[PDB]
Amino acid sequence: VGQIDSEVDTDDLSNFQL
Amino acid sequence: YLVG
Amino acid sequence: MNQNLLVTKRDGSTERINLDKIHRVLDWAAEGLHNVSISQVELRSHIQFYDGIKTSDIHETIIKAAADLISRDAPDYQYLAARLAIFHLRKKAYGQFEPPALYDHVVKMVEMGKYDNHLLEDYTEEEFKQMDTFIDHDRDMTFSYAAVKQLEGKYLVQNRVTGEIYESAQFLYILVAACLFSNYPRETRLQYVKRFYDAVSTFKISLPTPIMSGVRTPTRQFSSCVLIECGDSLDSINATSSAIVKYVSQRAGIGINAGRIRALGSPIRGGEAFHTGCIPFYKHFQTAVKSCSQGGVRGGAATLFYPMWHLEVESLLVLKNNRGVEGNRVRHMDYGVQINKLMYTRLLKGEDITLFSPSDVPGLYDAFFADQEEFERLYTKYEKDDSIRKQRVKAVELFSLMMQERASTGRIYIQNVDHCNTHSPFDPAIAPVRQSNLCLQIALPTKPLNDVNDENGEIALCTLSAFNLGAINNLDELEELAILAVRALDALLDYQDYPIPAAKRGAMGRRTLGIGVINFAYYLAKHGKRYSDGSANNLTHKTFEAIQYYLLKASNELAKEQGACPWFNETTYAKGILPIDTYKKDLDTIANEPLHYDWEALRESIKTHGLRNSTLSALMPSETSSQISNATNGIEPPRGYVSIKASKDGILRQVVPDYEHLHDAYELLWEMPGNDGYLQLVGIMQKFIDQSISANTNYDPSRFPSGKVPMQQLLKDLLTAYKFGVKTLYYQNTRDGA
Repeated sequence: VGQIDSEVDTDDLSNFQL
Repeated sequence: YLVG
Repeated sequence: MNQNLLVTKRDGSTERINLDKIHRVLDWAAEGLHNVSISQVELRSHIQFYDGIKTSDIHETIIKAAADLISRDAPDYQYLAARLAIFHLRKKAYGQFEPPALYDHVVKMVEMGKYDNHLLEDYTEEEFKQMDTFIDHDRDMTFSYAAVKQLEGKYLVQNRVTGEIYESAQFLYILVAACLFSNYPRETRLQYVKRFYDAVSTFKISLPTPIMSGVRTPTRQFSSCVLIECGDSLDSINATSSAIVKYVSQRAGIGINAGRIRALGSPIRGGEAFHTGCIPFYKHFQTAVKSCSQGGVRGGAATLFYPMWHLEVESLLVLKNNRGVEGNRVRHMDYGVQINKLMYTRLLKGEDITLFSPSDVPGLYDAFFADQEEFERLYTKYEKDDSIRKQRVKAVELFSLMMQERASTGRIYIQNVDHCNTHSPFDPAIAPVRQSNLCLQIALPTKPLNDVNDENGEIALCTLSAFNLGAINNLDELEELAILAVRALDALLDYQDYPIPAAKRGAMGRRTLGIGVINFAYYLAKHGKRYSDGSANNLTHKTFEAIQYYLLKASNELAKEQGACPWFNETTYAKGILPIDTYKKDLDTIANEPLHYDWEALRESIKTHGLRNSTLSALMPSETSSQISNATNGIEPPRGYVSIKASKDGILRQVVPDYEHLHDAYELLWEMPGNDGYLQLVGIMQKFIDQSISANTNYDPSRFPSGKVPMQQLLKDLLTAYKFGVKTLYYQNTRDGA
């Protein structure tokens, strides 16, 4: 089923706070 | 109560 | 010119037609409904009548005719059909429409071996005479067609060869009540029976299928799902497997933790050949799971858990991917990948994730669930030690791999193990939560077995029930309902039988319950809230504080009366710790609703008299239960206003509750612009819930450029979930209209 675009940006993630 |  | 149409009766054969008897019956059924045409129904069914047709077919036909007109714009057809069906089903069980007296009915059923004989031992004829005065057979008229179909399909006592139906919904309710409170003091027994009976016949409380179909009959097997933890040893592997076999032979859903099994390549532990790794054993658990199902594939389900950092993780993550070598695939089992803080941080900082066989890193697996400080210290320690077998993978590659497989199959679940332990009813040092159950809602302590009859093992169980948020008028009706929900379930624990010693141990030791809601969606629509905008955050917080507070109050009331559960001392509850003290801090930023309840009074009452049950809430999904009460399922938004089921009797349609007035108020599943709205509500619910919630993630390819969901969005949602303390993540659905 699920068709994805596997491009990931670490820079974007970086700034996230768990 | 609590068992003892 | 006397052109009749001969109906044939149950071996009483021939007789002329009675089109006026029929009309009266229809007319009756229609009483109080709006927008239903009795002529329309008659027209559709009379055209299929043929000279010697049996009466039973006339009924089926008029029932079908009515059911084939159900629609968004004529929703009362559900009740017209239901009522016709109820009527037929009365005649089919009792020969008349008027149910026999309760006592007579129970006597007849005990002689036929359909009801447990203890019913007549435990209650006197005078006591049955009285219960009969509680019963209201007119409540049979409130069921919707789909509900009657479920009752008839899998709840009412029947002969599954002949097809005969022996009972009516009201006797089911009344007797479930009676059995569950049968050990109560004469002083309060019948008050309790009546209170519960009312609650369940007016759909305030919902009950699991095994319970509703069985309590009152001679069985004592009521399990929905069990949680078994496998140790790293052939003995445990064997026992785990045995336990699964016994449990799937009783239709139980299985949650298996097989995270400790050492990785492929590791040394032979003096005879135990784990050189071959986890897969071979996983396959062995899958065959155990399916040992009592149809072809060797149909029926019997299970979810198997393992840490993200396990050394064979990459080979495990693709076990259900169909394109691959047959020996390196265990396709018919869902998996639950277990993650914590450190793993995600490695993703965020673009760093590496070290894989390790649990066998080689002393104290690491334990720390992983119970102490994050310690997990960090041993994790960095073992990363540096070059004596330790290990492998590096770029965190991004690992997360994407898992999200990819979660995406395609929809059945690769997440479990945030730190959240499961830092915000739990249990002490992580003594009784940690290290796995979930099949549908990722249960979260309870488990100990590995050394033999199928090992008395030091522990298997956790699913003891469930639910509050109908659509059938209560105010949240203070939850105090009464909590009482009855908790007291009936606690009784059930003592009533039912345990196939494996370690499953009795956990039940009697911690008496753990998982009560949740259904009809959430409809509840939000009557209050004019929605899932995706954050408009329901404070309402959700007000409603889940009330559910948790009353459940604890009823369990606390119950411990006073009968004593706290033997192992109450292993809970955080015992140390005066409440769910409101350990919830995930970031929730404070998305809901200001203030606690309306005296939590401090209760904290002391808990510390002093303890809890009867160590856990009380858990939000499960629920298709069947929900359908009987015509309610939206568990907490999930409906896919659309009319849902369709297949049957041998034709197409069963069921319209969402009060579609007439709330169609614009509902927010259908694919109308939500994304998952933030919903994940926020799950986090708010998780504040008060003892165990977990079966939460789903949902993506619609239409909303993305080129129809492909970005891995970015997938990870962002995953992190949104972790940030608001979501314990687990269940299904992922893809599509835009179903």
